[PDB]
Amino acid sequence: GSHSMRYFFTSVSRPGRGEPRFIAVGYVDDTQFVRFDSDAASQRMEPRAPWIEQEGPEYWDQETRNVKAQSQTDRVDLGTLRGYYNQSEAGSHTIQIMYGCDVGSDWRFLRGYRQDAYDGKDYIALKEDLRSWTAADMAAQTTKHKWEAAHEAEQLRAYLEGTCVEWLRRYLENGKETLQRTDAPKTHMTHHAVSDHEATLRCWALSFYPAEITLTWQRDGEDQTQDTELVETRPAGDGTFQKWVAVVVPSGQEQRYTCHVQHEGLPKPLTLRW
Amino acid sequence: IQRTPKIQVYSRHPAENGKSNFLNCYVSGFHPSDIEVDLLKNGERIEKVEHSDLSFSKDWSFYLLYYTEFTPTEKDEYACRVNHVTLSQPKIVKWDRDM
Amino acid sequence: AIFQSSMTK
Repeated sequence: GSHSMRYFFTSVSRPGRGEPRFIAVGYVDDTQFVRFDSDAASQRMEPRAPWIEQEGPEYWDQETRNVKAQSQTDRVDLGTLRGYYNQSEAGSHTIQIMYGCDVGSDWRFLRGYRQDAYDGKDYIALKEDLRSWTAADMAAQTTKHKWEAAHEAEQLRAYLEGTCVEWLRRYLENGKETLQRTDAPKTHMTHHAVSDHEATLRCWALSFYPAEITLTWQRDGEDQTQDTELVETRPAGDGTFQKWVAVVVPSGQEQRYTCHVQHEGLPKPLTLRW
Repeated sequence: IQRTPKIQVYSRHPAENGKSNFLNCYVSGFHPSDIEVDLLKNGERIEKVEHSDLSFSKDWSFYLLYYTEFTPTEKDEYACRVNHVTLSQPKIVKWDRDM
Repeated sequence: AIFQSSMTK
């Protein structure tokens, strides 16, 4: 199956006093494995998954050094972008960065990507070919021209197509007991009387991994969206995820309705019926 | 440039009285990232509450998970209190064990 | 491992 390694960075300027708050997190698929918090006491990149603790002190030195350099770059960028947008020094502003790479079912490079944002809006994004940037406005246009004219412009592409893939493969092998294990959803249906003539059927999917899942209601074999409710997928806290979908049906007609569950861990989709 | 947080209050495992469990408050879809989240037991803030590391979704909106170990009973009532720049008053969402 | 050559905006 497909796999991904992604890094998320958030820098929030702190007018009034001090340096911006900087938080970085690293994911392999839906598993967080590293973090960095400027407000934490260690001032080190920290493990958040057991399989990354196998790495020696040289890895943690390298990751701490590079993540600190990234934080400094984002702090500089916060001041530069404040100047770009003619904003006052009194307000707080936020820069967000996500980049990563995907390997396909063939365990070879499939995709690379990087997106940068300012104050919750698109700023600049790498194109699919990894050879040029897309700028949302004129300030980002300035950044785009500077980056594309630079001698070291190629470095990010070389990272996404190469180094990123090699580290992802290494992480997948080291943490294969969990990273390459799919947890199929544990499903059940509940029934709640809403009135003398109507009832609510709720289809539960619990403790599944990865997060991607599709829950659908069908009436007599036809997809139904009316009179349904669908909560956002949420984390259980133990690394797995939860979701449910509900439908309001006439009392006595519950057998007409089926809940259909699609997930990576199911060889065939599940069908639940009351 | 300001999106209000969606809130879900739920248990990690099916709730049974007298059985240890985990109470979760999942806040998502908000911007900016500064937020205040408390878990309340009968209106009292729970001190030993942990939270996940800050991340964001495709639309740049942030999400956080706050959680605490807890043992549900029939009388104890649990809730999540969230304050954000988009909220005039703190939003309190009560835990519904069926959601 | 993270990227180590981000350029300033």
